[PDB]
Amino acid sequence: ARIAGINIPDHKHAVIALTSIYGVGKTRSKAILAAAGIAEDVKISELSEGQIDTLRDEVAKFVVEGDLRREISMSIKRLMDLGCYRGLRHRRGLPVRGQRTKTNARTRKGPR
Amino acid sequence: PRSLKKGPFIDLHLLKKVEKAVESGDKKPLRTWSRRSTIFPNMIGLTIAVHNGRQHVPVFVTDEMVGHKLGEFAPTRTYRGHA
Amino acid sequence: PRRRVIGQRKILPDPKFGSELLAKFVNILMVDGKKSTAESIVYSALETLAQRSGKSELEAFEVALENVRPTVEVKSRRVGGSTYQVPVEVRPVRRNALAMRWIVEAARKRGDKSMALRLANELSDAAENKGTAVKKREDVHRMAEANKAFA
Amino acid sequence: NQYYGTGRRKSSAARVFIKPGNGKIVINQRSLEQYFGRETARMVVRQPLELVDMVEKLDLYITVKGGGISGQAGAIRHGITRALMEYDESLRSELRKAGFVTRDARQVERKKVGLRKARRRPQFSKR
Amino acid sequence: AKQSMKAREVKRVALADKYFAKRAELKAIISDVNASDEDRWNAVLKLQTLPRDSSPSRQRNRCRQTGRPHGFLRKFGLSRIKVREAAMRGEIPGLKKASW
Amino acid sequence: RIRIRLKAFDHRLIDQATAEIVETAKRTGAQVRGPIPLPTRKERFTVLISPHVNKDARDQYEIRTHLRLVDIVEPTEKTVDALMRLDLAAGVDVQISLG
RNA sequence: CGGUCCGGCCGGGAACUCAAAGGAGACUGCCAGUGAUAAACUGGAGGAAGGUGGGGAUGACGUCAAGUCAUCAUGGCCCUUACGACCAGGGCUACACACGUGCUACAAUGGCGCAUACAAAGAGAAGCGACCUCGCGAGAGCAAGCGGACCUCAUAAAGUGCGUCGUAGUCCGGAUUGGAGUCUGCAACUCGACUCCAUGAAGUCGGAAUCGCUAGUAAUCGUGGAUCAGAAUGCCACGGUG
Ligand SMILES: [Mg+2]
Ligand SMILES: [Mg+2]
Repeated sequence: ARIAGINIPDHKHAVIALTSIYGVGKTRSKAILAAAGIAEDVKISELSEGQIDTLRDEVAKFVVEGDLRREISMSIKRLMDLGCYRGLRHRRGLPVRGQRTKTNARTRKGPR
Repeated sequence: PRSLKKGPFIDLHLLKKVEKAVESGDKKPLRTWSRRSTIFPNMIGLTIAVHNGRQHVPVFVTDEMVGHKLGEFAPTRTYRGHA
Repeated sequence: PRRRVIGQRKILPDPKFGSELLAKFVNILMVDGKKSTAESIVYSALETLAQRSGKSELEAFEVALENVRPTVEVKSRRVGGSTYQVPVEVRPVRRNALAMRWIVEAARKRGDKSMALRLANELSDAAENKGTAVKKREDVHRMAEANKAFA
Repeated sequence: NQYYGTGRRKSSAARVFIKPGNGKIVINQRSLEQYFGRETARMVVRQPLELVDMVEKLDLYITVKGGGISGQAGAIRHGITRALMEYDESLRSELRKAGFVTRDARQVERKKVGLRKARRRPQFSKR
Repeated sequence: AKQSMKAREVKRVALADKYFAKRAELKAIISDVNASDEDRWNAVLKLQTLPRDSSPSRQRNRCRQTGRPHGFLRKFGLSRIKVREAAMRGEIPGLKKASW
Repeated sequence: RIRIRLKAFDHRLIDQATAEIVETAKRTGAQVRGPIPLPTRKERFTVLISPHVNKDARDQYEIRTHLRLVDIVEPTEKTVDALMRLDLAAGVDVQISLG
């Protein structure tokens, strides 16, 4: 099936399949299934087909792939435009939470 | 952080100075020496020269800074590249 | 040790059936103090091998070990930085120990659904001289016997 | 009846109260199977009554209390031996002729200052 | 054992042992939710212009005899270098070298 | 009903202190329960004996604390006075409980 | 042995485990070989332990103008209206880099979750802080007992029986990121930790080199202790497996 605009694999468990959405981790995937009435030990196949569209409607209760992408982009751009410490450490490629960019800025500076 | 019910930490004197500025209607910058003080919504529309030891750096406080510390806008180190 | 020359220590009699060979196999197959699961795996594999070969478990294990049993250790007694190794005959105890260590190492080398299945599959090959143990024995013996002029 | 022993091993300590009748081993209230998981251990605590033949002719009742399966599993044996000896004493031989009469003193050394695990030493920075 | 630092520490005790009741009651009031916002704000504003160096958790525990600012021990109130010479001379009722 | 907790560091003197009260009770009364030694408390401390820089010079010391109980269940008219009129030796500490 | 609310609750007791005080106790003491008719070494017998029974402090004359006048004292120079002294804000925590050490992972002995088990030793009154009401979670409110073989920290895990996943940047790996509160100390932008929702990096046993261990030790798992308002992968200890 294709839930939330992405063709989730059919031959995987429902939790893992719905975890592929950009905006859900390993907890919201269980929570949505618990709140909508879907088991955590079945594949996309061997499941109600109307439940697919019910889940497609349910995943709109919070942020989604495009919504999360645009939210992150607008937050970063707002920080850059405001120009605080957050923006200064964001549009330079360095950690902003006070990490030492001396010997362990190694996936902010990239490989050397 | 601080407890939700304790309240902000605006200074005795800073509040008096901003009250003077807001009913006098003066455009001159108000210099402040405090660095761990919070921000109040009544300062929107004023220029605050905050002191960090080097220069009284100006802040033209927007309507987008109330719930944080005014000192986040003024770093103290001087570095924009190794070379 | 230069002056302190010690003997050989004694191990538990492996009360599952009772065999020093089995006890040594268990205590060399186990790692990270997981002797319980190591024993479960090795005993399941040996019980499967018993039916798979038609003989008794202990006899089938002993003959499989003998069929892949090596004879020469290739040690490094060179006088210095220059490469000068030497093959020598192996004492029976270290021979059996090295053979079963090679068996348990091939068990880890070849992967399958479970380590019990890997052990069973590799023992089913060491029974008719196949797998990895016999290949390693041949590969060590060829280079240990090709160098005879060096004493 | 009650011939008693006090097995010890690692930081453990047993208390066997052998008597005459039929297996019925029972440890710390639970029965053997229930108490000891690692089936291995469920054999150390039956080894002595095997070198004799009272596996099914005597009773028992233990209550070990210290350590872990690690060695509680063993203290039973020692004891089951000390008390087996007090059943007839002619058994002293076979039981010593099997290692079941010695108390292993193997303890656990102390982290010494500078080392990091009793013996292991901080890696040395080459030159 | 700097003389300048040996007076600030005693001031931080001679002033912190006086504001105990007011600070305790203020902490209790601002910690109990059953209070009023204006009263809590006035209380915290009054507390903050109290002398800064009179706070309880604003003085580092200083050694008694030598005033070493590191390695202060609660049991003896002395640093390691002085407790060594004390226990070695034998003035500490029970301090013997040990061996577990 | 009445008991004394003796706290000391020396077993060669806490025993004398215990004797000096148990014999006093058995003299001006009876019905004693003897000295009950509680598990002694040992507190260990590792101390660096390096003045400026040596992260290897350590000394491992320990402080002992020996505790004993002397309870006289049945007191007479003289037991409490005899055990309180004592000229207690220095070093030892007494915690007396008269419930 | 008895009542028994099935709990040692007490009635009782000092055989035991435990609690602290005094001791017996392994000394080549023995039998045999070797060795110089020695010392000793090797076996075996008793023994709980055997050859030092097993671990720790105790560091011999001296070597390194070895290291600290920054614990401290200290003979000389020294500043005496400042090198003495005053508090607030920063910075000791930063950075194109290279290095000692360790934690964290490479995934089928491995992660996901549900019964279920066994430790020692510790710290506690400006304290340790049981319950309970709550919070997906940190902890909020109310709050018993206890200078403690009494109460707390503290349902320890690895183990075990099930299920489950199936070899994939992985339901591995948990870092960076936006925001949220919480502990905490007047105040966490520089600069705490905890939390859980969300992005889910790197990395897939790593050259030359190189270090640690000879037995309850390597190796793994968790707990405890001191510093201190909180802020341990560092330090010191403790036992389980083995
Ligand atoms: Mg002997
Ligand atoms: Mg502090």
